[PDB]
Amino acid sequence: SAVWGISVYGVFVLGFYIAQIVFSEFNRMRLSDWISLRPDNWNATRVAVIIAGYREDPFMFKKCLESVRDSEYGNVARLICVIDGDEEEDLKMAEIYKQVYNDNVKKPGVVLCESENKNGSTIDSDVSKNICILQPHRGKRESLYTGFQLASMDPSVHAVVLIDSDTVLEKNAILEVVYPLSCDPNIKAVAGECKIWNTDTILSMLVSWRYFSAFNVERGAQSLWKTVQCVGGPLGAYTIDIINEIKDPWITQTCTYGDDRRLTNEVLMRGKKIVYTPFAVGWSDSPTNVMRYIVQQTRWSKSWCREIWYTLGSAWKHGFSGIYLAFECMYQIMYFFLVMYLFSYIAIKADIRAQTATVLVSTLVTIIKSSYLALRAKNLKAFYFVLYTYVYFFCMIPARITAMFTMFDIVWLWAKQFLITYMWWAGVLAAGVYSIVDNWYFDWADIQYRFALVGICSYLVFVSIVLVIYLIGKITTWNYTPLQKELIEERYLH
Amino acid sequence: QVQLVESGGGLVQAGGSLKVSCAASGRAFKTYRMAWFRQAPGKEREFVSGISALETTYYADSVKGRFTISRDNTKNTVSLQMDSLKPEDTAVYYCAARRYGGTDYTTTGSYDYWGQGTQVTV
Amino acid sequence: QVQLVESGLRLACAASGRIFSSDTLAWFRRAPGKEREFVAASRWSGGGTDYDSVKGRFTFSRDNTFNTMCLEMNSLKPEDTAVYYCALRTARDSYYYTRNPTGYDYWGQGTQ
Ligand SMILES: CC(C)CCC[C@@H](C)[C@H]1CC[C@H]2[C@@H]3CC=C4C[C@@H](OC(=O)CCC(=O)O)CC[C@]4(C)[C@H]3CC[C@]12C
Ligand SMILES: CC(=O)N[C@@H]1[C@@H](O[C@@H]2O[C@H](C(=O)O)[C@@H](O)[C@H](O)[C@H]2O)[C@H](O)[C@@H](CO)O[C@H]1O
Ligand SMILES: [Mn+2]
Ligand SMILES: [Mn+2]
Repeated sequence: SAVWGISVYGVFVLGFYIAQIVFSEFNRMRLSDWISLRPDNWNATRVAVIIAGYREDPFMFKKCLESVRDSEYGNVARLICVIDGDEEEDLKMAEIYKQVYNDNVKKPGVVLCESENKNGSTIDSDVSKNICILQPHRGKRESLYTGFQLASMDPSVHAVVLIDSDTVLEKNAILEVVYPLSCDPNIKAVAGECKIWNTDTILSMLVSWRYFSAFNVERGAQSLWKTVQCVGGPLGAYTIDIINEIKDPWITQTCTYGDDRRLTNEVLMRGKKIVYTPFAVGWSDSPTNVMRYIVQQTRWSKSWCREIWYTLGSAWKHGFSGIYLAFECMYQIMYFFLVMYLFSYIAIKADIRAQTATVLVSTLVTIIKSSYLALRAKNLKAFYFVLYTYVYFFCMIPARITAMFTMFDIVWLWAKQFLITYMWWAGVLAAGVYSIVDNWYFDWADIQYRFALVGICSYLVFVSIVLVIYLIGKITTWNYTPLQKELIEERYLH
Repeated sequence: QVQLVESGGGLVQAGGSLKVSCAASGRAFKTYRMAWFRQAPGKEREFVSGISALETTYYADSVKGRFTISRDNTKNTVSLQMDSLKPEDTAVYYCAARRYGGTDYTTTGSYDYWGQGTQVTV
Repeated sequence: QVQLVESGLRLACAASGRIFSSDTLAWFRRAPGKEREFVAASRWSGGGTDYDSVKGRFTFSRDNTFNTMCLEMNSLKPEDTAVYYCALRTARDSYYYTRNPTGYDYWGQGTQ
């Protein structure tokens, strides 16, 4: 039973990752073939860059605005920038815009989507000028909808580029997002790559490589079938036709945390296709605190638990080649359930052989994944992704359980946020202590016991030397991405 | 500490089938290495069989394919079956137990818990 | 905040300050005492435009690495004599590329 379980875990997890790697390679080959047909200085899709933020660092907001202004795409309509402000503390952030683009900030008294005439002409009168909208604070969906209306005002706009407030775009990060929209008539949305730049703290570095894996191996595989489930928040283009069609149903959803997931699922439900372009890069920061990361992950997992049913229900709309979407959703559910069941069974049946074999198998699977990541990114630091196998067991599984319990129920705030996490940590510690107490003997004459002790000690040495390598990298500042070094230098200069 | 009580030892003059087993009373029998030791008039004490903590079987080179061992954690007993007994095996069978040890499981000084034993009369 | 200084036949202008890739730089000519005339324009990434009279004879080139640019008078004639100005137009107010000297807000000193 245990041997079969740990054998399945290693062919059911590494096998699908190999399949995703192959599909991602095929998708990248297809995109390279498309790009090789792109003529020089190509620009045929008028875009309207949309930036929506609530309370961002003035430095990071200025960097994002300057990065948008640095884009080399030769066909941009405007820079509709919606801010959930209209307050004294938030006005300062809008001032950043006034020192980067212009003093064309507008202060409408009402939010467009909560108005009787939800049309762009109520706020803006001139469509040929960059505009900053200081609408009342209601959320990100409301500001994105106001941006959608202001973009749809222009009859010459064919696409809309959505960017987070603190996303430092690359130079060709607009040309490579909106190009695939013209490659196929069926493609109505494109998701660009988002790379973490603040890779200094351990959690931030592990999350950076999780982002890289999820965008290059998990989103590319879906992009091969043109069924990307979630367009990246920091960067993504939408055709103006599909956004005009789905801006009404996406809003008034009956609600606050999905944001881009519901938009992408709407594009899927309409029957259209979404691709992913790894050649378009947008840098964004990652959470550093473990508690804040757990809160963010439980919000994301609540949104995922809400949207997986709508994603599954739209798999028939795509007919054939839509089996991959339903299979991916089913695999996502069964992976978490199988991990929980296998680890609970292993903890309950305190066998040192099974526990050590499970640890070694998981470490080897993560090592193979990180090896492919290092090959793909041409970066050795990708092997730090091995340590990410800790985060999934301490910051993700409790997040999944908390999201499931909150969805099932549909100092109290602390208990609602951190009580399954603390209970999970106490349970893991208790399982370890019970395994140590029960299996408290030393028999250096059994091959099986020799294997168990040698394996656990070698794994401990492996993670210790990986952590030592990370520590010497941090003190050497080798871990910092070049963008992080540039941003730190410029912030110190200020 | 563990206390061992040995049972078995009927006359099997030419072949047969009987069970000799040592019931153990202690705290944690799942983590004890059990072993079987003979004592013959011409010798002092010898290893004949032993089952490790994780159900690993060990037999002596002289008698390997004519033996078996079993451990019952639900009863804290271990039994050594008899297969094609020979006249040279007229020794008194003892039961040995240990928790912490090294790479020597065939010596009498490795184990620190012993029972009383029983004859064979074959 | 950019200061443009042009020297100089092959005129060349260096613009001190940060130039975003979306800025559009143009060369204008001022006839002796009537009004400025358009000569050429191009963004900091490509897509150059030229006047009707100036077509194929003057080539627009930008360094893109040292914030300098040059214009080549491969077929200069006494007919097209004027004072040459180099101007920047930021896409700070509008992305609409225009042929109007009033739209450009940063100007260099006239040459020749
Ligand atoms: C408290 C002390 C006295 C005993 C308990 C030690 C544990 C806190 C440590 C030692 C071994 C570690 C485990 C080594 C291997 C893994 C596999 C690792 O990856 C997985 O298999 C989960 C799914 C995946 O990431 O692929 C999850 C973390 C985990 C359980 C580690 C969790 C933390 C553990 C249990
Ligand atoms: C990178 C990405 O696409 N993450 C998905 C989540 O989108 C987040 O949405 C917020 C937002 O308020 O718009 C952004 O600030 C984050 O950067 C985005 O990560 C999405 O909510 C989640 C739902 O399943 O799925 C993620 O993949
Ligand atoms: Mn931020
Ligand atoms: Mn962000």
